[PDB]
Amino acid sequence: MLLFCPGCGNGLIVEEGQRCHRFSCNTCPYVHNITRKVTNRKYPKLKEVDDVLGGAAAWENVDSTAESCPKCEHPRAYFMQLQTRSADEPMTTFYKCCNAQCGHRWR
Amino acid sequence: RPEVIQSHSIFEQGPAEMMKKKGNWDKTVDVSDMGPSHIINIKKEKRETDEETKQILRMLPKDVSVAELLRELSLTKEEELLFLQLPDTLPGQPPTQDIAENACTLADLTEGQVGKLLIRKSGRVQLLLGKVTLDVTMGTACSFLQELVSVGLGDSRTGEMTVLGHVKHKLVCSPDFESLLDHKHR
Amino acid sequence: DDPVVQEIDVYLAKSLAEKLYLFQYPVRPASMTYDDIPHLSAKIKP
Ligand SMILES: [Zn+2]
Ligand SMILES: [Zn+2]
Repeated sequence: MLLFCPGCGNGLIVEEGQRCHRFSCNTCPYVHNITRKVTNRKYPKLKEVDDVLGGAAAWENVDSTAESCPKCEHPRAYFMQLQTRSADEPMTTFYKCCNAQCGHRWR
Repeated sequence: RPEVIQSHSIFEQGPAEMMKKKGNWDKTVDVSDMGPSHIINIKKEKRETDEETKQILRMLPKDVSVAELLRELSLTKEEELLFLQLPDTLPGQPPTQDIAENACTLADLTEGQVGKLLIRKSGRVQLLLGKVTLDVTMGTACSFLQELVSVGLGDSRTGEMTVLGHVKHKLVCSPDFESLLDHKHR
Repeated sequence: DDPVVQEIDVYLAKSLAEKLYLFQYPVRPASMTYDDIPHLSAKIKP
């Protein structure tokens, strides 16, 4: 912890004297004998998370279900739509289909 | 250093850690009740927040002007030196000061009563300084040392310096622009 | 909101209008006053 000299207000340093450890100024004679226990606790942040993920419900909390893919036609699906390329005047979609765990991903 | 360190399933007792931690630093060499070893209680080192100076020991809300004047009047009879700021011009004419409509300050007025101070219901504090009432607000609260001194140059080369007391609080005065403007809107 | 308390009179004095200064110490807290330490020299340019 920062502690400052009552005289000149520079920063104190800890050093050792002939009877005690002392807080001492570097620029004036002031010293302060450590007579008793003095402490400073940091209390850092612990690693709070454990973070298991990738569950199927964490995958299918998106709108689409019971639609039709051009590959395997299954109802349990995971869709996506893009538009952010205006060279593509048509729309952009991508689909995931996992009822039979077939796993297609096409345009 | 042997790297293959071994570990066990047993659960650490809470007090066993508490008493080990206790025994690690509760030892004290304070037995030296001697001059050098002694320490001056009025010259402790300054912990940085000045309201919170005490790091070593023998063992906040923000007040307002109505609470400021109540504690100095009702709670205590003892007088207190304040430090109040004024607006840039006080609402007067410089009395035969050889002018231009320039600034009118306290250096141009005379001794005698200059006004009255009205503490209203619900914390409103005004300074009626003639026909206009100013507004009094607590300023930034200082927590360092301030001393009010009188420097008198009784002779060309020598004189007297005298400390009158410590100044704690700082007040701020400001014109009520809404009431000044609501007389004649523009 | 009538002025329920403390219609306090405000006066003005000029006898110390050109002698009064204000010394403030930016590095010294309000507890540790200089009331006890003896002083040796006080110098000023008016
Ligand atoms: Zn120092
Ligand atoms: Zn598919």
